[PDB]
Amino acid sequence: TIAIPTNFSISITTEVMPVSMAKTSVDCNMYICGDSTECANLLLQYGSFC
Amino acid sequence: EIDKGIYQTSNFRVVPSGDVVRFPNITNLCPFGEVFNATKFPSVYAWERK
Repeated sequence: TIAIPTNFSISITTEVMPVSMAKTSVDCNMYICGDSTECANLLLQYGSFC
Repeated sequence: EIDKGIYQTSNFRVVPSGDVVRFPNITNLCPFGEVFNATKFPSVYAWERK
């Protein structure tokens, strides 16, 4: 024995996929030391990981 | 040397142009003489607070 269909249907389905994320930048002298000049000099006499 | 392109620079900076000092209105000198030049001083066990 074998079973075969006799009718058909048309279904529409949706698929959602991410493509990109938000682009950002950081001012490290702003985040660290604010507007203070002494802390900026200390940052200088520390290292350039920025 | 710098290659062709667009680069992210530090955020816009402004330098101060004024000075402001605000203190309370006091016209009397602290009583150094009464504290330091007191005639009698108490014993350590019965110390006094002012």
